[PDB]
Amino acid sequence: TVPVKLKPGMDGPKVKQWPLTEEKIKALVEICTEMEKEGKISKIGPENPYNTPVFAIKKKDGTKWRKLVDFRELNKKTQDFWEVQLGIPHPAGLKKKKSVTVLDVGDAYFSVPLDEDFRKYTAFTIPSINNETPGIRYQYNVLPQGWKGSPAIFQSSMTKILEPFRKQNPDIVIYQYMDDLYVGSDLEIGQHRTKIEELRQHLLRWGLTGYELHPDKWTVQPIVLPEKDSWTVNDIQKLVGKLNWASQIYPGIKVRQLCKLLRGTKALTEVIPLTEEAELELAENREILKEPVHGVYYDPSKDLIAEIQKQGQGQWTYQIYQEPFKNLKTGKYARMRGAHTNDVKQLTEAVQKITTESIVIWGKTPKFKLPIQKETWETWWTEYWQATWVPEWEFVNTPPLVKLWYQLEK
Amino acid sequence: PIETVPVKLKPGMDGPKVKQWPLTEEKIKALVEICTEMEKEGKISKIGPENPYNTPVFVDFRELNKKTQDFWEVQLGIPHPAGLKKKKSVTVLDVGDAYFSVPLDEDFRKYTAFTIPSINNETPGIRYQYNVLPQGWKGSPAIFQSSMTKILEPFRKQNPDIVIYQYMDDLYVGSDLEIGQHRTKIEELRQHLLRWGLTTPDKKHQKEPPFLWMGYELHPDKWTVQPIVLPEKDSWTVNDIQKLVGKLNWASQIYPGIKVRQLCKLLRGTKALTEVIPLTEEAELELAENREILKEPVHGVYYDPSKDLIAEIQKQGQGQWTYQIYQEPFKNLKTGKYARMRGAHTNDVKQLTEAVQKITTESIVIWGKTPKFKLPIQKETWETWWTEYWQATWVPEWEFVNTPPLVKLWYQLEKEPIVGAETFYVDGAASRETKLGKAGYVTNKGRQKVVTLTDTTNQKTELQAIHLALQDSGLEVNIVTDSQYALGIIQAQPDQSESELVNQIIEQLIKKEKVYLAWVPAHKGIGGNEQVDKLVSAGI
DNA sequence: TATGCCTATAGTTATTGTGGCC
RNA sequence: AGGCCACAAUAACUAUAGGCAUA
Ligand SMILES: O=C1Nc2ccc(Cl)cc2[C@@](C#CC2CC2)(C(F)(F)F)O1
Ligand SMILES: [Ca+2]
Ligand SMILES: [Ca+2]
Repeated sequence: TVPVKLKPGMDGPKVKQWPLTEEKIKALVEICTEMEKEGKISKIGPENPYNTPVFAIKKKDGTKWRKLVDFRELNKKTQDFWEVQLGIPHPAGLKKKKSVTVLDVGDAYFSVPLDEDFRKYTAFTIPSINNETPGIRYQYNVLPQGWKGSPAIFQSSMTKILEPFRKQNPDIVIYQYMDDLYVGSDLEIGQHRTKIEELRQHLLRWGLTGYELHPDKWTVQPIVLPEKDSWTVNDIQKLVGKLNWASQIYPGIKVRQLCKLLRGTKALTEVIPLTEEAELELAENREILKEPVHGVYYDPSKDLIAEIQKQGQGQWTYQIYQEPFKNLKTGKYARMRGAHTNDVKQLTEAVQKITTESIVIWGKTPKFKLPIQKETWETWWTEYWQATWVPEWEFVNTPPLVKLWYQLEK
Repeated sequence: PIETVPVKLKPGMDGPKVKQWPLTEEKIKALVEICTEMEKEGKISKIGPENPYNTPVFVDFRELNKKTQDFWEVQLGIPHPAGLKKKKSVTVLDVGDAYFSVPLDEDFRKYTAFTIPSINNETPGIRYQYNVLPQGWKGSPAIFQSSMTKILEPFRKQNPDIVIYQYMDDLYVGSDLEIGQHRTKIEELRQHLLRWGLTTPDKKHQKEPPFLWMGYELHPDKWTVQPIVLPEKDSWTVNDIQKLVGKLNWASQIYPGIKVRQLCKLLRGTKALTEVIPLTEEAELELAENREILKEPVHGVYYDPSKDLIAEIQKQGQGQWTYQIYQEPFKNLKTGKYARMRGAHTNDVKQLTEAVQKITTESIVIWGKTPKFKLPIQKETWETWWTEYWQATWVPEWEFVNTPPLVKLWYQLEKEPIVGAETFYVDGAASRETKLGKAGYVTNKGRQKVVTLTDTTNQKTELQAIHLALQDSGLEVNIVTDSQYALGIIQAQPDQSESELVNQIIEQLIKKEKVYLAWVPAHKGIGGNEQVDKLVSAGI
């Protein structure tokens, strides 16, 4: 056991519970009754003012319902414990590997007891249909999934169990974040699956219990300009408008010679031939887009931001940055192929994929800027959600210029 | 053995040390007789100079409640009669000895101390403190419900076929069993409550099926609100309109066709309690028809878990939508009046989707499942809008229904420039000093026109320029502008009173066959745009 | 950098009213 | 020596993100 205290000045988490479906509530009651008998959670009265949101998700391997508790609010109030007092070290060599496999070890925290005085802050309420019943109340007696302090306390017992694995393979890198474990290796396809099982069989020695990543294949695709045989006034006007906006991102871009092609009032269909200066300016502008831009560096003191744009026809583009117009990582997530996909599902699959990439390279979850309404997102996001983490998100407007620029990306 | 709940105070303050008000003698003689009975029963106990804390008796716990710790919500959202299930027999139970049966935390009992006024000029007096839950206390309804939930648990498990709902002190019990079997099970519930010391009315003292709860008159098969009667003709004042809106919003849950926007437009004015705001012809028009809706009595239907939920949307007017949710035709469960154009403008398709999203969330709270929608919009229009729009959304199940006021997308701009069409370079400039602006256009053919305006901004002058570009042009038109604002509005479909100019441009674009609109960066030296800018900013 | 004027996303504290309650 | 709950309207503070105009 270990004493845990809040950040001085701030009180415990007091968040309103979001309404859930009749099927989801009944599923949560079944799980909470099982955990109550096991000694994981206990019923508490109305004297506890603190509350934490609870949602129901579904898994693929287990195929059954999983309980997800949104500790986003509480994690901001207990940030000094798991970052300053007991911080998890992050290496800069995990981002360079041939194959990376992710495993869930969330059931490991369901054994180590929680601090008595801190048990009251992990309280959560199960909502009722049309508020017929007052609402069932529970609090965690052990380390909960989704709380940042859980891997911080288990860290002292996690390093000792991974020591026989680290001494066996010195060149293989391992990293722990939240309830997920990240293992990277430079081994072959048949070799990778066997070596992961060697660590998986080691987990059973302690007692606790198509998903494969390629971090070397995350190479940034450059923005390519339209290769046209014959240019019209309308083709230049659309190009100049996009390139002038892109000048604040790439300082080398100039539109001076392209603007001199338009002299006086002209029709949009009017065919403008490109001169010696116009061709040489455009060709050099293509070279700046291919080669990475200077002045882009990661800063640990600043928060990470991720913005996603809807392009239509099953195409989504995204940018990862700390400061505006200075992107560290760009690309486009088109679609999960064929079957059944909507605007929410394609966005949900993108957010989870961007978050996973952020943990491998940096080890921090980015602030998500979503082109969706708050009420629309908060209702349907739980249906296609699988991961235990919860990224901090905001809902904003998408400009027309940023949408038309990142579609030229290959 | 009614298990005491541990209660503490707020971190940095002791109990109330507020002194008593001047003695009356007329009320003191009566208070002694009541307090002695409460002491004899075991509700309160005598104390001396021990207790420093005091509470005034009228007992007003206004100062203590602010010092008492925060308790989690008893019941935030109230149950809607539409979400309840249809039952054969229903029974209500008014619990006597409610707060008296449940004892208070022994350590907290000293903060509930109250002193009786003296007989003759500040004489020693008699002091008491609550041993049980007091009336008008912050944690009294919270602990009482928590204690009641633990008592009902064994009965709920033994009888899952029956449904018991708890509200404050009253208990609502309903089942699908016969009147003979139902009456027997209520007595078995009473004997279980009597074990803990909870007084409940007998068979003859029980209330009949017409229950009055939260303004609703409840029945086993249907539900209805109390008849709404309002003061009428003569010129009413400002807050009387606010009282009228409060009644119409209250009636909106059952009465489908309710229009309240014109009364809200009259309340857009500020201040005086007796302004005596007169009516406009359009305001009294929707008020007179709302009187006709409230004439014929209507009723609501209960929820059946077997049948699917069906919701229907109708566009009644400008920024106004009405919905009725039903499982069986003509048998409505709950209606609404969604008209939340939040002082903005928006459109028709997105505003319909914002209506759908509110009902979807409403159905999760009330019934616990998503309803099937029947919208007044075609699948051809829905797909065209949401593919070109940046914002993502999803409606899983919806169908098309033809209603007299259909939702119609007016116009679509061309994706590519039009051949043979006259090119119109357009620009507008204005200064906030004196508020003077100019709007003009320059064509590739040679023709041009510049005008001057009064009381205008840069956003208005650029919008006026395109109006002139559509006024003097033919059918196929190519328009070029340097504003992201002017481009953004026309690319959307503003269905509102976005002031005069916008409605004229929309009306102009319907008349035209094909229109292409493009954007260029300002002050970049682009041919065409440079010539217009010099003309509009000549005196600015 | 400031203020006025546009778009979009998201909220907060007060009043008044309707329906209820202590 | 009115408060609490649900919904609605009015008012006020709006905050964030992007943009235009002038300075
Ligand atoms: O499921 C419902 N069905 C129902 C139908 C009619 C009536 Cl009058 C009452 C109910 C009930 C509820 C009630 C609480 C709202 C007051 C009952 F409390 F159990 F009665 O339960
Ligand atoms: Ca009130
Ligand atoms: Ca700004």
